[PDB]
Amino acid sequence: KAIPKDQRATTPYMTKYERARILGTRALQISMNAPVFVDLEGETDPLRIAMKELAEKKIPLVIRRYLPDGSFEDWSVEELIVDL
Amino acid sequence: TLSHLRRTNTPIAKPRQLHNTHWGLVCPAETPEGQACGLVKNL
Amino acid sequence: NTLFDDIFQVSEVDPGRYNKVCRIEAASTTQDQCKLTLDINVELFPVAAQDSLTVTIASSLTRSWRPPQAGDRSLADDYDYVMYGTAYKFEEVSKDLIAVYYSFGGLLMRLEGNYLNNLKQENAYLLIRR
Amino acid sequence: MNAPDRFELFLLGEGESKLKIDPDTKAPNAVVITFEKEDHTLGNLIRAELLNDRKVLFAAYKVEHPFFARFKLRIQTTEGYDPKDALKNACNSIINKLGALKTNFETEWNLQTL
Amino acid sequence: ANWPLPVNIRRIIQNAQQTFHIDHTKPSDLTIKDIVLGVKDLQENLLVLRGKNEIIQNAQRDAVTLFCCLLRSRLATRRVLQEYRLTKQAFDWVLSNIEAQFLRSVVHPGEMVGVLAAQSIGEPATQMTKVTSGVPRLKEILNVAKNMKTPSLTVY
Amino acid sequence: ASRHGQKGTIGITYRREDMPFTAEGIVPDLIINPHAIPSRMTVAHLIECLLSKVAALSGNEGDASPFTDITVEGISKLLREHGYQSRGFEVMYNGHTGKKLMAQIFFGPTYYQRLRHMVDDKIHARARGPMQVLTRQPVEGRSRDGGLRFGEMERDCMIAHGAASFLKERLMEASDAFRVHICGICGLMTVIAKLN
Amino acid sequence: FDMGGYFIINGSEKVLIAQERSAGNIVQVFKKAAPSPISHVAEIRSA
Amino acid sequence: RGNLMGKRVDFSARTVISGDPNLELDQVGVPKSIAKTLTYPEVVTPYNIDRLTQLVRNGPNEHPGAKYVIRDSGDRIDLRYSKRAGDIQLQYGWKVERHIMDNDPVLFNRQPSLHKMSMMAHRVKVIPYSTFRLNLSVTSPYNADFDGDEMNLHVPQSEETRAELSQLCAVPLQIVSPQSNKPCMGIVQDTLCGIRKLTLRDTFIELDQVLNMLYWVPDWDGVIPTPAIIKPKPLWSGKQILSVAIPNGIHLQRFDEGTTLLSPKDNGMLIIDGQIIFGVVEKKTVGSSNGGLIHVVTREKGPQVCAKLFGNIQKVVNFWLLHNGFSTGIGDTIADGPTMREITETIAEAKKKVLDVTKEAQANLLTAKHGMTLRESFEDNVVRFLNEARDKAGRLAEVNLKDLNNVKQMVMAGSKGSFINIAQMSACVGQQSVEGKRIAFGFVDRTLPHFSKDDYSPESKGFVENSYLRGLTPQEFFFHAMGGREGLIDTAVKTAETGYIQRRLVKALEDIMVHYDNTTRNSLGNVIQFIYGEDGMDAAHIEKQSLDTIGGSDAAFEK
Amino acid sequence: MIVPVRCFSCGKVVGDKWESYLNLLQEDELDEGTALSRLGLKRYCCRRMILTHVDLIEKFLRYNP
Amino acid sequence: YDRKVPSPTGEYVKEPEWVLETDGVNLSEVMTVPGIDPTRIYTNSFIDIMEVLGIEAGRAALYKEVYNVIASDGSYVNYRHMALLVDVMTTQGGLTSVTRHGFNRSNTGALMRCSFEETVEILFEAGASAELDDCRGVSENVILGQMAPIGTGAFDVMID
Amino acid sequence: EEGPQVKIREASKDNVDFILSNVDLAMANSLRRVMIAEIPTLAIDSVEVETNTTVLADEFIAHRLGLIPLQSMDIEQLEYSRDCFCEDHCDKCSVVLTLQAFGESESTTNVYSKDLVIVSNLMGRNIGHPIIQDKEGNGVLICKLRKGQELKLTCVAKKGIAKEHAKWGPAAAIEFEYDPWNKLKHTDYWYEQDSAKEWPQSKNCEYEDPPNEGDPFDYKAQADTFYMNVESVGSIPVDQVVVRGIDTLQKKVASILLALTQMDQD
Amino acid sequence: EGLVEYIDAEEEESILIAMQPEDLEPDVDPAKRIRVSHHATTFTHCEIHPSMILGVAASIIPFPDHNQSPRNTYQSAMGKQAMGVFLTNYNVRMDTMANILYYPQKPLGTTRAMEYLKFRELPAGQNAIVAIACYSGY
DNA sequence: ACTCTCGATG
RNA sequence: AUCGAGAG
Ligand SMILES: [Mg+2]
Ligand SMILES: [Zn+2]
Ligand SMILES: [Zn+2]
Ligand SMILES: [Zn+2]
Repeated sequence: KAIPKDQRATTPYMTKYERARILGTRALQISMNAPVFVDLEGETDPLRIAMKELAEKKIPLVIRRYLPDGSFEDWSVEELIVDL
Repeated sequence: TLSHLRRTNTPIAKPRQLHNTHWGLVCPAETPEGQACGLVKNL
Repeated sequence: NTLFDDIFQVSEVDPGRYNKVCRIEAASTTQDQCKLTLDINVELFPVAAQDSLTVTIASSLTRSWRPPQAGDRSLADDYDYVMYGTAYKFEEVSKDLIAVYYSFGGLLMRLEGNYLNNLKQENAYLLIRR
Repeated sequence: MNAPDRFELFLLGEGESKLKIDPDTKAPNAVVITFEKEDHTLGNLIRAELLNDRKVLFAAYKVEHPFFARFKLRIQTTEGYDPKDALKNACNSIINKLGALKTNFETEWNLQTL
Repeated sequence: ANWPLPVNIRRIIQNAQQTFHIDHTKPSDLTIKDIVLGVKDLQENLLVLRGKNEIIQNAQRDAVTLFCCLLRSRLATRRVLQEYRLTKQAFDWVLSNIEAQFLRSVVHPGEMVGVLAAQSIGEPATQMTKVTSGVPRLKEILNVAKNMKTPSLTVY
Repeated sequence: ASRHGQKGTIGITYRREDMPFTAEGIVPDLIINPHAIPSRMTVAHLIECLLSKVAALSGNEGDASPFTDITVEGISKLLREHGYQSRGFEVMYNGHTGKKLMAQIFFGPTYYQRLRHMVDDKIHARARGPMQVLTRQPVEGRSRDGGLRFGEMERDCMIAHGAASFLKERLMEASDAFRVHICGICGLMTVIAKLN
Repeated sequence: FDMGGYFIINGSEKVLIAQERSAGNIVQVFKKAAPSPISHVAEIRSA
Repeated sequence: RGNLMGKRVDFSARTVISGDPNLELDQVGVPKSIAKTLTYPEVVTPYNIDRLTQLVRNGPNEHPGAKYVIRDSGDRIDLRYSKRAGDIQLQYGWKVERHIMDNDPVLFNRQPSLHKMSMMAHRVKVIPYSTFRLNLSVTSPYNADFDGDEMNLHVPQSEETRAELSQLCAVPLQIVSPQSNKPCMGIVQDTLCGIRKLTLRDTFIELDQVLNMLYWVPDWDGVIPTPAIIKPKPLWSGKQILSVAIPNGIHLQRFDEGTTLLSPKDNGMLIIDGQIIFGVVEKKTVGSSNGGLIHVVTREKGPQVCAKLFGNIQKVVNFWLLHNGFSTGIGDTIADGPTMREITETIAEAKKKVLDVTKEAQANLLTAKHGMTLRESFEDNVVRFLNEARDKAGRLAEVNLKDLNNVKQMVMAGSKGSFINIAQMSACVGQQSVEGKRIAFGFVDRTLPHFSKDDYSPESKGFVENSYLRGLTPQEFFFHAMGGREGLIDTAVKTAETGYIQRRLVKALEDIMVHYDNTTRNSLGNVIQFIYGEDGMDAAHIEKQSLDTIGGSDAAFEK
Repeated sequence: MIVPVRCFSCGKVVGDKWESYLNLLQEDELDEGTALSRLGLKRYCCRRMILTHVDLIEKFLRYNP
Repeated sequence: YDRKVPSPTGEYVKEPEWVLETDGVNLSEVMTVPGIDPTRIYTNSFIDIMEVLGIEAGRAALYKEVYNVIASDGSYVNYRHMALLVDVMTTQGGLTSVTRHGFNRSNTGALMRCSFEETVEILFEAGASAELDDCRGVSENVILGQMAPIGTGAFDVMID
Repeated sequence: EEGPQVKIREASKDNVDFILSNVDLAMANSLRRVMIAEIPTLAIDSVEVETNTTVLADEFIAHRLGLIPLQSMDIEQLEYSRDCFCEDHCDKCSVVLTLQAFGESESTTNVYSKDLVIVSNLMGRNIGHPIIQDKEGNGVLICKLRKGQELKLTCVAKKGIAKEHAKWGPAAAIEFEYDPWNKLKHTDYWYEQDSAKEWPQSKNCEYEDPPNEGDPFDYKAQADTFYMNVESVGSIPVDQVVVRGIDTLQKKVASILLALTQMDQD
Repeated sequence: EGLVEYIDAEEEESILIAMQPEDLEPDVDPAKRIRVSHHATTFTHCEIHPSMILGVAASIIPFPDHNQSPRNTYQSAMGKQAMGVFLTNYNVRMDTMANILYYPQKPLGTTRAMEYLKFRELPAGQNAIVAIACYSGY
């Protein structure tokens, strides 16, 4: 079972924990010489690169938000709003 | 050294309290803190 | 140019637990509906009781403050005691009574009048002579 | 144990230059100069001698941290006046005053007893 | 009257009458419909729960009831037009800013607020110096004292 | 620490030039902060300072005995007799600039004692060291080059923050991390894992 | 300046700390608690 | 509990802490030796292969350097013993365990870790000497001084976890605490007393010093503000130059007592657009208060700007204070002669009232209050009288103090000390108490052998007429000693029982959090709160606002 | 131990002034203040340096090894 | 007691009333007394409140008392925290203490409860009844050394 | 001359009491700082202990050896050991002097600074000779020997700056006071009743005119008159202390000027 | 010669001790402390000197009667952690670890009780020219 | 029923 | 392992 892309009740805004997890994961990927999907423009620090990569929504990850019953809603990083 | 050689230990109502009778026999100020306060006294 | 010009009569001088700044209380000798409260550096320009000081408000004489060089520069004052502050409140007592509140680096001022070209602007040069 | 060497207060390190001239990006025609292995003894004096020059708009020194013997001196002058010349004039003025003071003290000392 | 609520409206308003430099001697380019329907439609966006069923919606209105009271109290037509003299642009900016700040003020899912609570209570108990009060009373409360030291009956 | 329960460590050292100085050219051996006075109410510290100053000047031995009729007023009078501010204050000059200070400074001899808690005997750092045998965790002790206990309260703080990965790192990669084999049936560590 | 009053065991200086105790052969009366069936107890520690 | 719930860890350190006015809020002073000891594994990437090559080239002992080099196979190269510590071709994918360098995210901690602010992420600034140097305004959430206090420091070992530290546990992010919906950090001690001394209307600053202060601010626009005084001498006020530290778009308004937009006492606070209009800046403003300047700047300009604000304010105020000076002597505990006389006669009339009440009670005319003993009523009355005496004399001593009185100045600034401190140091230390009641009869019918039996007089039951300036008598000294003893005792007991209570609360509310439906549940899924906090807001983003609909007349409401 | 060679505070040499101090004390039968004053110790820091000092080396020399 | 009360004109005005304080508690019979207001009467024993006026009134009284203890020292703690504690104490149906007798007898995980107070005996009785551990408890993942479902680990990250 | 002026009030071997006229505050302060810390001096930097059967510890003795005032007259024609192209130290940078003392009489055998004997070749330069202002002619009391106690060691003295160690301090306490009437108002006097009766009156009040209450505050006045008293330790004469202070400050300004001259290189 | 007696607490219960020997005899200074007049007559014993109620560590504290008692306690605790000369024969003893002050100094403010504790002979600290001042903020 | 630091003795 | 002393 799953949850359809419509009728999703969770916050459309990305949580601070989701943001930290995404930035950390992406920076972990960059830290092991993985392809960068944005212009470096001088930046070398993988964390900063991941941040700039998030600001342009160039991160191909997705968030599986778990509901206490067992249900789960998927939220692509490109879709999630980052207001923090 | 002088202080250590004149020390009082107490095993185990309000023995920690500086009792009136301690006057002239036990120092009112000299005592450990945090744990054995009042229990350990100096003459 | 000029925004205000009047002569006031010092009615009270009060050193409120200070020794460099005294609160002054004066009134206009022209309008019987005009009065003035003003913090004054007595250490620089001493203000005794019952004095007739000439008071002026200006807007000029932003950019960084260059030292008065040489000058050999347009002072546009030749007063005795000059300050620079900022209006922060326009209190309307009556229709025939309008008051303004200036702040000269903390040295406050309350000018009560009637007829004014005192807008809420950083420009607030207070010039006092004699 | 972790304490730095004493001579690091006046002896320059490896590659460390005495003066570091930097174009101040805040206000135009301004400069920030990093003095290495120097303290307030030089900073305060030079800064105070820069304020005597009436063609100098801004002049201020600071020691960002007492651990390290170094201080930054910011100078801003009027257009058509290179600040390095202001620093040089200040320095020469200092040296002249000190020389005159030395001569005067010597002549005054040559008149004493005991 | 003074109570902890999200979004400081005062700072937003006094920021509005500063960002746009509005003068206190000029007619506002607003309408009654602008203010009334605008504020009424502002409460629609202040979301805490985002369900589509009746229960979640009731929980929503019950969750934003107080802040909405504050909102209507501060954004009343008389008050908006006479007390601050806001313009159209300034008013819309106020609404949007309020909505944004409210959405920011929502608690983030995952927030271990249990531990946060236990510490927020436990820590100020450390800095503590006629009934029984202070640490012994707290200890009585947490232990659920069968026989408290100072049982009292306050009768009105 | 002084002789009045006023303890504290050294924040920084200043050479005599940077140190504030009285007109006599006397520089303090020590600078303490006035905020450590009113909240602790150690008036006898101040009194000790004043008395010790007067005794220093006069070349006598100041009597600081408990129950005596020696008062701050008499001491002050004596200090004034020796040509100083009766309340111990002294006009001082900032060492950096040479300019006078506005407020005058309480300045005088005070018997300070050097406690035995020194930094180089306290300082500790470990990046992967010797482990214990029973628990395979970092050993206990600075002298044994051990690690610091990431206590329960620390864990609670990391939970409150939300840093789960950090909590996992402290509890695996930082301390003891082990790989075991589990049977898919009984689910116990009965597995005889003959590797290679 | 050494005042003594200590022992030397295996080269290590030992100090016997005075031990505080309740005096014996003294008669003392104590009021018992409320849930207790007895109201007062007069006791004595014989040595 | 000793090996699973909490265990010893690698990559950690511990040292004596010290304050540093020239460090930023989110910084931590790390001794060179510790910096060489602790290490971070960094994978060789094209972005940093040069820097890493240099670090390996330096090796250990020299900072910044490296300790070990891990290859593809998993072999560890010890740079301090290897024969190839000089020539190493760093292949991509290899790990390099380098020394901790500047701007690295570390976890600063101080036991006992009561709340989440006891562990905060700092930036590393490697420094000489063997102490952990931290910023003054971070003293409060850690609850630490520098009287020998030690702190611990942990180091993350991957990108994701240091991301966790920097993005979650960062000190600027912990400024406004969700505990008391207010900032838990602020300006204290020298910076507070100094910022009080600076914002006085008498405080004027001449050109040179103004230029120095201006330069001291890192976020300075390089624009000299027009002096409040033009003629006859160009002068700046403390408020004026302090306004530079406060960012633009900052509006702060607070009315105290007689604050009437003109403030004859220069009280209250008005700050418009990063410019302080009027009022003395102290604890009520730049402290860790609810409607404080820190709260406002944080919620408005952001945490970074706010931390940088801590920096600025501290630098400027500490500079001005450094070149102004502040002290405290015994003279700040000496009230005037006639004041001491009024204090003495006040104590006298107090003891006289106690004497009268005593004689009345002994005459069996004392009528007991409903619900208590004659003797209890007597005790209550006498204690109340002596308390009113201490407060009376104390307030006399406080009134007698001048505005130049350093103690009173610190009290005004809110830096340290209070009324009772002045009252006891200068006037009268008051009645000593043990277990609530005044000094009971240890000996038969008397408190001390120097008293006669049945002596309920104030001085006998432990009243101290003298102040700390005057000196205590033997009886007074011993009674005070009893009081203090009880103090230390119940202090220890308090820290113990609290120590346990905290743990109990934590282990109770352990697994409680907010799920992705704003429903506060536990590990069982059991609902504790359907909407967290009954409103669904985070405690951090909440300020005390007035509801001006609930108050006032119906006429005023309508109007 | 033994008289400190120079004063801590300023830096004045006070190591050569110990024996002379003792002589001014016992031979001329002066008080400590006047003895300290005659030795050119005007500042109370150096005055302290000598007045406060306790010569312990004389007790240390009582041992034979 | 002084008291703020709405005046017929509108504004809140201080109207002082007489209030009977009492050493002793027996709410079950005092509120039924003719003469006093039986709707405003209160005791500092939330136990009796819980017995007489229900579990919700017990909740309100419990929070009132805790808040009173916190604010007694002059300190201030936000509502949601104390509300959380009180709620978790009152959600079981009765008053659950914060001790080994109270919440430690709940139907949570074995490891979790074993990580507090009675450790070994819990493991014993859990081994006897053959309990199932959900391993979604914090201390359980702490023991197992896995990333607990806490904040960051409160979800899953995948790739699309 | 033409600039700043000096007026010597008192003059002796150990002290110079003078008045500095026509000078900026910063220059007087900087002069004081240089005089305190940045003047070159010869002092014991290395100690090689052969035999030490005295009560005092090795480095305990070495320390107080370091503080011994040595002759630093011709110190300017001596060189820094860090500059000299020699191994460790030589005769062009360092002065080596030995110390050999032994308990002879039954009474306590004192070990002074006069027992130090210059060994290295001074080749004409007045340097190394331990200052003895002692009346008896002994100097600094270094140590005390019993009956059979011996102290044999060798001292290597090097040129050093007091900024590196206070043992190289050419001066002790420098008295410094400007405006004895507080006419500039740089100091807000603390008081209980009267401001003038409580605070003592400076000697330097005799050399300036008291303020008139009828006169307002002079806000355009600066600091011109300074009252200084420089005290030497013996290593360097007072006049030479202040003069070499001046020349040192001048030289380190000239080094910055020279640096500016050098930074114009491509 | 029956001039001094040994009194324990049990016997202390039934006597009337005078605090000072001047309390046997049958305009003032506002500076001094307020001492209660002797409202008793039938004395039997007199205190030798009140300062003897303290211990060895507390007798080192200067003006302890002008301090808040817990501060006296803390000083009584930290007095045992100060360095100095613990014995004259420290150079011929082989202790596990011992610290000796380079230049010990007898305090300028002393107690009359320091005479018997040999603290002026074996001090544990130095007279530092202290300055209570806000300076660099360090 | 908080972290440390040592010392002893089996 | 346990015991003793001490640090906030
Ligand atoms: Mg502490
Ligand atoms: Zn199996
Ligand atoms: Zn000296
Ligand atoms: Zn050489």
